[PDB]
Order: sequence, then C-alpha cells, then structure tokens
Amino acid sequence: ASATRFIQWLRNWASGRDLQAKLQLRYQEISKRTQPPPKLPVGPSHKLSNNYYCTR
Amino acid sequence: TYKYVNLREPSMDMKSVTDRAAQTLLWTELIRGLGMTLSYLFREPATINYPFEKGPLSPRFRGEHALRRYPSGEERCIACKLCEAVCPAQAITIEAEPRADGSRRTTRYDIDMTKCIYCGFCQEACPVDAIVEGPNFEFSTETHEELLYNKEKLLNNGDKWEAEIAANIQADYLYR
Amino acid sequence: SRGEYVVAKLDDLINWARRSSLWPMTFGLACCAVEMMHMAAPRYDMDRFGVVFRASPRQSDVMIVAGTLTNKMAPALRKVYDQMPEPRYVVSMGSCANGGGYYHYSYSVVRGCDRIVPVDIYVPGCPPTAEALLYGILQLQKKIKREKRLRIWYRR
Amino acid sequence: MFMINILMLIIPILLAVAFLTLVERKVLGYMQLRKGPNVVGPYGLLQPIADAIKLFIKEPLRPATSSASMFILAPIMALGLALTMWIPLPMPYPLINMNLGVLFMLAMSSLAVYSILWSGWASNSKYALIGALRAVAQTISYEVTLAIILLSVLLMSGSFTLSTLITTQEQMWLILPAWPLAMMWFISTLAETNRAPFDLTEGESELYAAGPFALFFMAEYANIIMMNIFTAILFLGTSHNPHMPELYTINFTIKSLLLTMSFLWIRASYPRFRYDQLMHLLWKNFLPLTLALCMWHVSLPILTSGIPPQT
Amino acid sequence: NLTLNFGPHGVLRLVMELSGEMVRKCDPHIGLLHRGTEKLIEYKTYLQALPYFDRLDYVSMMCNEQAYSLAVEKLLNIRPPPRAQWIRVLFGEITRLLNHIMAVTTHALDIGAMTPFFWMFEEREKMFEFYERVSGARMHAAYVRPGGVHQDLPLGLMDDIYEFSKNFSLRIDELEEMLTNNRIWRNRTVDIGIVTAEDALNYGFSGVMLRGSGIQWDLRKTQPYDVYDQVEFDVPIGSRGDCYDRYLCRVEEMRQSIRIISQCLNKMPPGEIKVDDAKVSPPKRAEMKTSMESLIHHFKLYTEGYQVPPGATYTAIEAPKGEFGVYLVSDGSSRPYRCKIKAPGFAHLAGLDKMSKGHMLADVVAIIGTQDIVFGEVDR
Amino acid sequence: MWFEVLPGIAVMGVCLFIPGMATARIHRFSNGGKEKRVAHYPYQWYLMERDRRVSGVNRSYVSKGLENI
Amino acid sequence: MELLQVLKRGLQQVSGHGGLRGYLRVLFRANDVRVGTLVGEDKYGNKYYEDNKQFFGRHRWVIYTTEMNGKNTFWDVDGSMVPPEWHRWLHCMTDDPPTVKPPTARKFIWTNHKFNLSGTPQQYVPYSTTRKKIQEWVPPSTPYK
Ligand SMILES: CCCCCCCCCCCCCCCCCC(=O)OC[C@H](COP(=O)(O)OCCN)OC(=O)CCCCCCCCCCCCCCCCC
Ligand SMILES: CCCCCCCCCCCCO[C@@H]1O[C@H](CO)[C@@H](O[C@H]2O[C@H](CO)[C@@H](O)[C@H](O)[C@H]2O)[C@H](O)[C@H]1O
Ligand SMILES: N=C(N)NC(=N)NCCc1ccc(I)c(Cl)c1
Ligand code: SF4
Ligand code: SF4
Ligand code: SF4
Repeated sequence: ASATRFIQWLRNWASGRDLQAKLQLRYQEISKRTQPPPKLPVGPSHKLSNNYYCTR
Repeated sequence: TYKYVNLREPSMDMKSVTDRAAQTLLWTELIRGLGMTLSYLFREPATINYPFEKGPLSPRFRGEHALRRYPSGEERCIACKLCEAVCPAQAITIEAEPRADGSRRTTRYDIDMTKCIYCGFCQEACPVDAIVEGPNFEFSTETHEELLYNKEKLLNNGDKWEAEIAANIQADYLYR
Repeated sequence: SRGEYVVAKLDDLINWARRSSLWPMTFGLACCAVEMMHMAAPRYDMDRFGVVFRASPRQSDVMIVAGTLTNKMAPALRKVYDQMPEPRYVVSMGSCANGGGYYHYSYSVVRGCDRIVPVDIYVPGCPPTAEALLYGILQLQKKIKREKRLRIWYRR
Repeated sequence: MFMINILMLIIPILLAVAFLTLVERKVLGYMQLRKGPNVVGPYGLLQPIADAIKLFIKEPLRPATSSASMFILAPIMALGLALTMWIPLPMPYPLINMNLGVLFMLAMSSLAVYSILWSGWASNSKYALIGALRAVAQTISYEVTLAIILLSVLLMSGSFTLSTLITTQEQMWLILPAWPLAMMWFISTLAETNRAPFDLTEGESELYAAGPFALFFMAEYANIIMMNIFTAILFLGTSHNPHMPELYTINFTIKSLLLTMSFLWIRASYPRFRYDQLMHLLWKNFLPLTLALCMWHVSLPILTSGIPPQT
Repeated sequence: NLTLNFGPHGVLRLVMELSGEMVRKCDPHIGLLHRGTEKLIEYKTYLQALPYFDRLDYVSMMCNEQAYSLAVEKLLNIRPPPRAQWIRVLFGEITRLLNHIMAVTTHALDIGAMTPFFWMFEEREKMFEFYERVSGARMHAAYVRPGGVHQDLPLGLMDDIYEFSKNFSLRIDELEEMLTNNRIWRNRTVDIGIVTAEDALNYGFSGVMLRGSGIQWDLRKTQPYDVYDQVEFDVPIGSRGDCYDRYLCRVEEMRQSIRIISQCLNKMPPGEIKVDDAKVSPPKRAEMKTSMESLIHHFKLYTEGYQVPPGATYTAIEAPKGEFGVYLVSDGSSRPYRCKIKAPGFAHLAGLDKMSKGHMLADVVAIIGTQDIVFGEVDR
Repeated sequence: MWFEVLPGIAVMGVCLFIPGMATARIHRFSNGGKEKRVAHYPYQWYLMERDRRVSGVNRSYVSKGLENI
Repeated sequence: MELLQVLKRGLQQVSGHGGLRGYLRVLFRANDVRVGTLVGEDKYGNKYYEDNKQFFGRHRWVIYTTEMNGKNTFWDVDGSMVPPEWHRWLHCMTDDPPTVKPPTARKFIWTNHKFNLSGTPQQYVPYSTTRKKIQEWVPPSTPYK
C-alpha cells in the first residue's frame, strides 16, 4: 500500500493487472483479533420432554 | 457438469499463423513471463522481521503444556487420569496417592514431549482445566532429556504462563 | 596478554562466519518437511539469515532431520551424515525425529534420530511451527557463537 | 607500474564476484516476494564475507582421487583462464591491447572446457565422469554459434580488435542492425555458462567443498560477469570521449550490471530445459538461423557498399 | 542397459535401467516412510486413531479426517448436523487449495521453475491461519471428527476467509502467466506420461489421473457426501492424458474450489456443530460440569470411547490426490479391529514404470510430480 | 523494499568501475599525460621507435616540435 | 516528485530514532529502522511498538532490552524474552495490550519471567518424582549367629 504512484504504475504495467485492488498483503480489512463472546445454539436433543433416547 | 481444459483448434488463417510464428521467433510469451517477475521485484515483500515480529496466532493455539492452579494456589489436577487414558501417543504417565491432608493428588505427572503429538486431546478430556497446552512454542532444547517433563517442570510452566493461559481460556471457553 | 586476546578475537571471527553462513541439508522425511518449506517461504525467508534454501550434502553445515526416521531409512541417513564435511551440526525437528512421536511403539520406526546421529538442537512439536523451527536454527547459531575452538587449542 | 595495473584488475574482479552472490540472492528474493540476506551486515553487505570465510575454513573433504595432479589442475585452470579473459577488455582502455583480441577471447574460452573434463576424471566415479561429459557436450555445442555469431558481427566492425567495436558503434548500437544475432548470442551465453534454464549440471545431479568449491564458483561467476561485459561491448557500444574516459567507464559499467542482472531475472522466471531439448535448441534452431544470418552478414556490407575499414 | 540405484513428499529409492537417455525400467522401492500406522490404529479407540489420518497425506489433513469420520459415522448409523457438514465441505475445499498449490508449485520447482513456489506458499501460510484459528494447529488440526467437528467457527473467521478468497483467483492467474503458455513448461509436460482411459482404470488410478485422460468421474458428483450435492461446480476434464493436461486440470480445480468456497460462505447455516447424541459426541464442557449424565458420558467417551456396532465398510471421498478410502472393520468394541487405508498415490506410483515407458530420465521427475505423490500415504 | 537491493549493486558497480578507471589513469601517468600509443602494425611501431630516438631521453611519449627545427 | 517525499521519510527515521547513533543502533540490533508508536514497556526493558498502516504481521514489534536477568542481550536477543502478558499481544492473540487490559494477579504467578535456559546451569534436568516403592530388610546391627 506504500508504493509510490510511479512504482504502482510500473508493476501494474509489467504484470498487466490492477494489482493494487487485490493486494496479497493484508491490512485493515482483516477481522479484529479481539471479538465479542459467542453464544452458541444447542442441538435438537436439548428438550425437557418427548425426548427419550430410545427414539433417537 | 464438466468442462474441457485443453480442447481448442488453433486458427489456421494467415493472420493467426503469423501470430504464432512471431511468438516462436520473438519469444513474446517468454517476455510476458519476464513481466510478471518484474512486477514482483517492485512489490513489498511478505517477510516479517522475526524475532522482533511474530506470526499471528489465536487463543486456541496448541503449544507447550502446563499444569494449572485454582486462584487459591491449589492444584486443579485431581489425578483422574482421563488425560492419560485419552492421550493418542501414550505420552502421559501418572501416579497418585492421598495427600497428607487427604486430597486426591498426583505424585507423578510426566509428559514425554518427544512422544507428544500436540493434539490437545488431554486438555479436552480434563474435567477441571488442569492440564492445558499453552501459547509457548519457543522451547527447543540442546538435549533429548530436557524434553521429558516431570510434574515440577509442568507446574513451573503453569506458574510461568498462567497470566496468558487464563486470558486465552477466557477468550475460547464459550466455544468449548 | 595479547596472545590470549588474539585467540579470543579469532574465535569470534570464525564463529561469526560459521553461524552467519549456515547451509542446511534438509532430510524431508514426512510432514515436518512442510513446515520447513514454510520457513523458506516468503513470510520467514530463512535465506535472509544466511541460511540458503537447499544446499548439497557436501556443501552443508547442518543436517535438519524433518520427519519420521524408519528402520529402512536409518542407514541412508547415517551415510549422508558421514559425508558431511566438518564442522557439521544436526537439528532434530518434530516429535518423530526427537523420540519417535506418534509412532514410538512401531516395529518399523527408530525411536529418535539421536540413536543414529549426534543431535545439537531438538525442536519440539508435531510439527513445530515454521517460527518454532526458526527459533531452533537461531538457537543453533547462539550455540556456535559459544564455541571456543581456538581458546582450547592453545591451552593444549 | 604495470603490476599495479594487473592487481587493480584482479582484485576488483574477485570483489565483484563476491558481491554478485549477494545481489543474486537479493534480486531473486524480491522477485519471490521475500527479502534475501539482510541480517549479516546492513542490507546483507557482510554476507559475502561470512560465506567466503566459512567456505575456506571448512574441512576440505576430497575423496582419494584417481589423479592428484588433475584434481589440482582443474580449479587452477578454471580460475586462471577466467581472469585471463578480462585482460583485453577495453574499459575503455584494455590492460593488454591485442590486435586480435576478439580471437584471443574465443581461443581462451574454448580452453575452459578442460576444467570440466579434468574435474570429471579426478572425481574417480563414473557417474561424475558421465555428468562431466554431458556438460562438455553442451558447452562445445554452443561454442559453435557463439563463434559464428561473433564472426557475423565483426563483418560490420572490420577487425578482431575489441576497441574497434567502440568505434563501430559511435553513431548507433550494433543491437539495431543485429538484434537477431544479439538474441541468439545472449541465449548462447546462458547455455555457455550453464545458467538457468540451461543449468543442467546442477539439475541432473540433483535428480567439491570448501575452498576448492569456492574457487570453481568464483571462476563461474567471473565468467558470467565477463560474458555480459562482452555482450555490452559487442552490441551496446558506449561512446568514448578521450578526455573523459571515466564517463565511458560509468556508462559501460551500468550496461554490464544491467545485463548481469538480466541473468538473475531469467533464472527467476523459467523452468529448466531437458538435455535433449537444449541440444535441439542449438542444432535445429540456432545453428540454421546463425548460418543463414552469417551468409546474410557477409553479403550485406558488400551489397550496401558498407564494408568497414581494416585499420 | 545401464542401471542406477537411485534417481529422483518424502523419500523415494528409484532403481532404473537406462539405455542412453531412455528409461527402460523404473522400479520404485518404497517403505522408507512405513510406520505401521494401520497396526498402531488397532491399539487405539476410534477417537484416538483420528490424528493418524492427519499424518497420511499430510498435505490434505482435513480431507483425510473427513474420510475416516464418514466411515465411522456410517458404522455408527448416525449423521453429523448440517452446519458441521457445511464446515466440512468448506474446509475440504480449502484443503484442496492447500494440496493443489503444493502439488503444482513443487512440480514446477522440481523442474527448475522455482518462483511460483514462493508466491503461492504465502497463500498457503494464510490458509494455515484458518486451520490454526478453528483448531489451534496449522496442519494436524484433528478438527473433523466422527459426528461433526470439534468446535464451532470463531467469530470473524468467515469474514477473513471471504477476504482471502476474493483475491485468490488473481494469484492463480499469476501462476498461469508463468507456466501455462511458457514453451519450456509445455516442452516438459506435453505428451509426457500419456495414459489411456482403459489403462488408467485397470491400473487403479483415480482423481486427476482419470480425468486427465477424459474419464468423466468425480466422487463429489457421482457418490456425493456431506453436502456436495448442494453446491455447484464443474469437473475439469483432459483430452490428451498427459502431464500438461493434468496440470491444467489441477489449476482449474483450484478455480472451482474457490467457486465452491464462495457458496459455502453464503449458505452456511446456523446450529450445533456435532451430533446431539452424547453417547457418540462429547457434551459441552458447561454441561459436563453441571449434569450427572453429561459427566458420565464425558468420562466414558474419553476413557473407553464409544462402541461401534460390528461391521465393515469401504468408504471413500474425492481427496485432492484422488480417491481416498478406508476399509474399516468393527468388532463391536470401542477399538477398530482392522483399518486398511486406501491411498490413491499407492496405485499411482505402482503405475510409474508403465507411464515412464519411452521417456528420458528428466521426464521421470515430471511424471512423479504429475502423480502428486506423498509417501506419508503411500507407505502409511 | 526493492531499493535495499541497491547497496549490493552499488558495491558491485564500484568494483567493476575500478579496473577501467585505474587503467586509464595509469596510462596517462606513464605516457606523459596522453593516451598510451597504439601500435598494431609495423608502420605504427616504426614511428614509435623513431619517436624514442628523436626524444633524446629514450621515451617515445616525449614529443619534439618546431623547437628542434 | 514522490522520490523527494520518499527521501524525506527516510530522513525522518533518523530523527525519529534520536539522531544517527540511535538510528544506527536499531539498524544493527534489529535490522529495521521503522518508526512506530510506543505501546508500552515491560519491567525487563523490552519496548513494544505498533504501526497499523503496516501489513498484518509487521504492524506490531518488540525492541528487546539490552539486559535481562543478568545476561547481556545487546546482540543476543531471543523470542523467549517476551513475558507472557505481552506475548499474547505481540502474537496477535488479542487486540488490547497489557497496559490497557492488565492480566489477573495471582499469588503464585512468576513475578520474574525467565527465557529459554537450555544449555546453561539453569537448565531443566528430568527425574522421577515418586518415592522408593519397596523397603529392604535391614539386618540387625548386633551379632547373633
Ligand atoms: C531485410 C532482410 C533482413 C533479413 C534478416 C531478417 C531476420 C529477422 C527475422 C528473424 C528473427 C530471428 C529471431 C532470432 C531469435 C531466435 C529465434 C528462435 O530460435 O526461436 C525458436 C526457439 C525454439 O522454438 P520452439 O518453440 O522450441 O519450436 C521450434 C522447434 N519446432 O525458441 C527459443 O529460442 C526460446 C529461447 C529460450 C531461452 C529462454 C530464455 C530467454 C528469454 C528472455 C530473452 C530476452 C531477449 C534477449 C535479448 C538479448 C539482448 C542482448
Ligand atoms: C579466508 C581467511 C580466513 C582466516 C581465518 C583463520 C582461522 C584459522 C582457524 C581455523 C579454525 C578451523 O576450525 C576447525 O576446522 C576444521 C575443518 O576441517 C574442523 O574439522 C576438523 O576437526 C574435526 C574434529 O574436530 C575432524 O573430524 C575433521 O576431520 C577436521 O577437519 C574443525 O572441527 C574445526 O574446529
Ligand atoms: N547462488 C547464490 N547467489 N548463492 C550462493 N549459494 N552463493 C554461494 C556463496 C559464495 C560462494 C563463493 C564465494 I568467494 C562467496 Cl563470497 C560466496
Ligand atoms: S497433546 Fe495429545 S499427544 Fe500430547 S499429551 Fe496431550 S493428548 Fe497426549
Ligand atoms: S490433568 Fe486433568 S485429566 Fe489429567 S489426571 Fe489431572 S485432572 Fe485428570
Ligand atoms: S513429528 Fe508430527 S508433523 Fe513431524 S513428521 Fe512426525 S507426525 Fe509428521
């Protein structure tokens, strides 16, 4: 991302692609390394009735 | 559904034949390959400056083992041997007896770090979060013997790394 | 005296050259070789440390044993070790090479490559991360920095 | 005063070879999205020194050779001849001003194949001998086109003197009238110096040590630089101002540096030829064209009335 | 006829008979990485044996886990929940990218084209991060298990996979610029190692070793698993049966893998990620620490393991290297009685002598590469 | 960044610059401040030998002009 | 031209490291003259920097202390010198440094971090932690045969 305008033009021309749109180095688009806590769902067998194991 | 990767007829008109002759004689496709390596020379490299910079890891990372305590300082391990039973490599060896105060505790807790496959099954099996794989991965040694951990080594690892281990557990335990 | 001082500086010079130009022969036996490749890959670029990507066994200073050493393979590994010109160092990488790892109880597996060759550095893990291996190579450099070959030579 | 001049050629040649190892590694690194040496000295500037010292204090493991004299002879011949190739080069003034300088370089370079052959004999192993013979066959094969291409160019220069190439290109680089020959000349130097995609000695043995290994390497990289200095003179002639010879030396050095970097560029860009395929590139492609262009370059000065002077 | 005791993943010993440049005989000597995996598995519970599969084709770790998990699930008569199935397809296709990058760039590196290895191995490093974020390990995740997967995706992972996928086809394009039209690359691969459709079938080939020769076969289409019948993609097919066509098939399969990944990101459903059956899958830690039933089942699942009803299954998947299967025999206990691992590279390498007929020594490197051989799975 | 390759190139370039620069200045030092005489042919050698005798100090690069007429 | 703007940025790294001596010190110790924001410093002397405009992986770094636990680390730096509280931040296992999110204090946690001690007198030596299992009969100390 720090390339000068000339150097960006030079490498875009040499490769033939708009490299700057799809840089292979990651910057701020990556997700935060601290995330809010999850709250995961429970499965279909989490019931208090009509749930006898011999039926599943 | 399928597609053909290499099923095409070259055009046999004069313009197309002369295009391929120019490619043969003027090396155009080879020059185009030179263009791509030239553009990489002027890209910023992906190298990081280790050991001053480090590769990114996550709280789930499976590294060096440690034995943990409760906030009071009591050991969490109660010698249930679930970890020893599950260990795919038979890397764990445990002996236990009643402690002088009647507590169920280990007298031996060994991990052969050269048998261990760093699979994390022990920390899944543990019912009290006593044995964990910590975040440390920089513990190479000069001798084989240094990698045969006894309980004192593993307790020292816990006291050494507990600050980071607790925070990592705090970040992932809701996924467990 | 100056004679001791000259020896101390020469040891520093030869140690600096040898740890600054560590050419590895990598025995890519199994999965641990993949993490060795990621250490040569752009993110870690071991070449930037003076560690060329792949040297020939006769131009090598360090053997990296990167994977399981089976019984069938053990003679070949020892033959390559014996052909290495000195000084030569061995890095054992991964549980398999360290002590047999997951296959420690197998009928066909050598229980640690240190039964076949002397080992300077043991890198733990299954596999060790590329960064962990790089830590081990840097640890080997520090070991070479501590050598005092010339100091011991002149006290003989 | 002349011995000073000899040393001021030999020592910079060896230093330039040392730091070409650094430059090759760093240029290859950045084309591979990495850095290359940057720890041993600032920007890796001490890396060549560490490598040189390491190699020379390394154990010189030489297996009991079938010929002690030929084991020693091969590196001496290789390095001795490599340095000799530099003494007629006009930069802009040659150390030795030879009337037949171009012919001297052709004759000396043809002797460099003996170091390959002798090192094969001394190895005391039929496998290495067979590898040597394959390398010799590649080298002599591409000597055919280099000589004929060189002859074709000299038909526009008029003499075998290397400094006359400077005069011939006062108005225009010879690469313009002779870019077809420059193309095949350039590829021939790659194959001549066993450079990728013609590095089949390294590839085939994949599929020497310490100082003696270092000496063969030094001779190889001296030849690589010299070949590219020759190419610049042959096709990219720099103008010489007799009152400011250092302007010639600056411009001519830049062209040689760039040509040498293009050797590293090419090594980073392509896969390797099979042995039979680089043999067909010579005998079935370059040689037919070189022969036809040799016929053309004999006729052209005669038919255009552009025959150069002898003196 | 000259004989060489070794010529040119692991370590191979090739005994070759030459006549000038031409290879007359090619006799691979394997077992240099035979570690008795199949025997060790007999001493493990089904869970304990799962990590052995990471270390077979140790470039395709999660695909190997999937094959074993499917086999155990079939014998157990249970099924993983839909979200686990989508995660398993998502990481199977990420794993295909990991394998195909290694397969193509080390194939190129072996014949001198060294640079694409570096470009694409920075993409491998980024996918190693996806592995590490779900499992805590970069390679041997042990993440796909019988009954589902070990843990749910951490928050934010799917966004980063999208960011990686959005840019990846350009990386393939740069790889193709170096190789696809390069005359040197074509000289090394075109009309090399031609295999006919009939010979490929009878020699036990699978995967790209079949499709390169025109056979229209892909287990994801014909015998689909977890949710492959719910995603759209094309099977690349060769026409010449040679190394160059197989190279093109692998490159196109990378593009189709991205196409599948794009669909998995969009159609990822909510729910649990392992079978809601605690006699097979361990309960959540919070339940294990509050409910008596959960603690008993946790204790038993991590000591004895679950019993598997007696029976035998041959289960196979379309792994990145071809058909990967296990013939798994249960005796009713919690440890497998027998586990034969069918590794596609075993049959492929057995066909090296056939494919190397009439070729030169340097072509053997190209043919070994086109087969994509990892001796972790060949030798087991 | 790519420009960190330049220091190695600069050292290489200076190393290749010295040979040509040294020869040029050594020739001027040893030939009275002029270019070293080129004698590829007998005629040129003959004139150079004649210059050596005409110089009076046995130096072909010491020139005598109208002052000797 | 931007060439001038690039050269100016090069010169500001010299003043950003406190003149030429400081610029050269980091060049030879760390092979990197980048200037970042000081996140904090640990009790051992390591300093932690960030620059979020760098690409992920190069956006955090540590300049190691020159002395730790009585060892000269001017040239001999090690990855194991990073204490656990900063280890989490440096490896991007978290977004917030210990200066904003301090770790939880415990009586038993090491107050003094130790780096890798292999190869030194402080190295770990394994041994069996269990007591003798069988007691031998001790014959009487007096004679009676
Ligand atoms: C008016 C009257 C005028 C009369 C004269 C007119 C003449 C002009 C028209 C003729 C043009 C002649 C071109 C001369 C160059 C040589 C051409 C050539 O040989 O190319 C063919 C060769 C092999 O071709 P291939 O694809 O294998 O198939 C042929 C076999 N069936 O393919 C190759 O050689 C490929 C090269 C392999 C090496 C690759 C590495 C080099 C790539 C980078 C090179 C950069 C360019 C070099 C510039 C050097 C500058 C000093
Ligand atoms: C370029 C100029 C550099 C000038 C530097 C001058 C330094 C002079 C001191 C040389 C020190 C060499 O150090 C020594 O090198 C030889 C290389 O064969 C090594 O090897 C030697 O010792 C080992 C046993 O130790 C032997 O098995 C081996 O056959 C022998 O060659 C030594 O292990 C190493 O201690
Ligand atoms: N091919 C590369 N450029 N790297 C590499 N392996 N270089 C070889 C290193 C070397 C050899 C001889 C000498 I003298 C010096 Cl100073 C350095
Ligand atoms: S990580 Fe796996 S192999 Fe290592 S001790 Fe724990 S259960 Fe055993
Ligand atoms: S570490 Fe945990 S699982 Fe292992 S014996 Fe102790 S309490 Fe049981
Ligand atoms: S130690 Fe682990 S990663 Fe390394 S070869 Fe053995 S099983 Fe594979």
